[PDB]
Amino acid sequence: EVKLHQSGGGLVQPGGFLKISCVVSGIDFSRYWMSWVRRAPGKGLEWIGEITPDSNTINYVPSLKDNFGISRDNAKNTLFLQMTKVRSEDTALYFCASYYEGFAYWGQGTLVTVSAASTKGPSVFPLAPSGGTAALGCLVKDYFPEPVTVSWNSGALTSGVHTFPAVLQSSGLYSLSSVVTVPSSSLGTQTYICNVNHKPSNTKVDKKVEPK
Amino acid sequence: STAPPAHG
Amino acid sequence: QAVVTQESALTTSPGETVTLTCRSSTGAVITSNYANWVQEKPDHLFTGLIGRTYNRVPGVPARFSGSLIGDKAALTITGAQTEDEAIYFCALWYSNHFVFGGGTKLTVLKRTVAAPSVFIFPPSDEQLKSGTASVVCLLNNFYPREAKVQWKVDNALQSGNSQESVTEQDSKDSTYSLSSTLTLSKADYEKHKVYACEVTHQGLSSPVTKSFNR
Repeated sequence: EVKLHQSGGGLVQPGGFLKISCVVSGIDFSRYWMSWVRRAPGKGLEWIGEITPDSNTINYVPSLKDNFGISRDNAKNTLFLQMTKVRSEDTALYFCASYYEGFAYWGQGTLVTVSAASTKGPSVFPLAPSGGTAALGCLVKDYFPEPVTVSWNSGALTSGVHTFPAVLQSSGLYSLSSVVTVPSSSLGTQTYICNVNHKPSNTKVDKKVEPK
Repeated sequence: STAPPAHG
Repeated sequence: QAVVTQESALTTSPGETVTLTCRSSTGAVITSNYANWVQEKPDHLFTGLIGRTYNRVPGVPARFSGSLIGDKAALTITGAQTEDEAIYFCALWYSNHFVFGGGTKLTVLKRTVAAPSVFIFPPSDEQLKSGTASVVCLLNNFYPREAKVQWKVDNALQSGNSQESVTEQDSKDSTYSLSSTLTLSKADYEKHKVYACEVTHQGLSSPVTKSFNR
């Protein structure tokens, strides 16, 4: 049983700093090269750097060497990643890995969100329906932080509902859509309401979504 | 003895 | 500053052979690029498969193998399994750092191909009152995951003003849904007349366009 246990991360303001840790059990940590990578939507996997058992080789991709720093404490079986002067584009899931022929063991990941946003409730806008299947939904726009919950008709409508993962916008705020498909012959006769909750702002909204 | 790295 | 290039997506069927390739912008891939392959399954489950071009990570099944093919590195999967449907990243070594390619979405057909149903939503009057305009394109219930969504405004190709979001693969029918949202200021939205999303997918003979006139 090999465990790479990550901790740290969370929300950081642009220009701020954060240190992430990765504690290794089940292998002899002092035998292993260690690496940091990050995963972000639309940005694939990016290799940040690596460090030898004795710390005397620390390699970085050149574009990240200025504001990322990798270190380790073999006595405490711990790998660290320091980031300074962070920017919104550094928002990502950060992963520690250990080498054995390839990238053999992986941590569970640490989310780092870089945003200057204040806590803010969403605006809820209808995506109005306009064949035999009609799509409708609501756009849950410009809220912070995560999460929001969305239901349809107070939970009585679940078939065909798709609530998408939120996207972090360049503003530092999140936006999300929830959609449902219904019979086109049912528009008008049946009422469709999306129920949106954002607890950090004490926002609860019910939005009726009308055909036109 | 060390674990083999992902590159030479 | 080197760029590592992979196929965007490949489709195979259970039991077949598929080869994924990895190209370097610097020239031919050579053994001193120590090609690595990493698999990403859902829930960000990463598995190292190959290091140093040829070497399996301990415990990796024999059906995964590494090679060089022409000027590229390659990962071959023999006897492909539906569990092998995943994203595959290659990484090349450039003296003192790795660079990952963009990843290949591998489909191992679990079912017949399903083209998306496409719907477009103009901005609501309520959103316009707030000074912004979002146009939402919905692709519903499609498989494979690979799909291209392009925005055209008055027949002008859009760049940099849209974001995409995708559901997890449906556990019962293997399909995905996707939203593509074009976000403009109200002022910019009113500069234009026709809004269209164009959708390409292997289940569609020709691209599908949904549009409206402001």
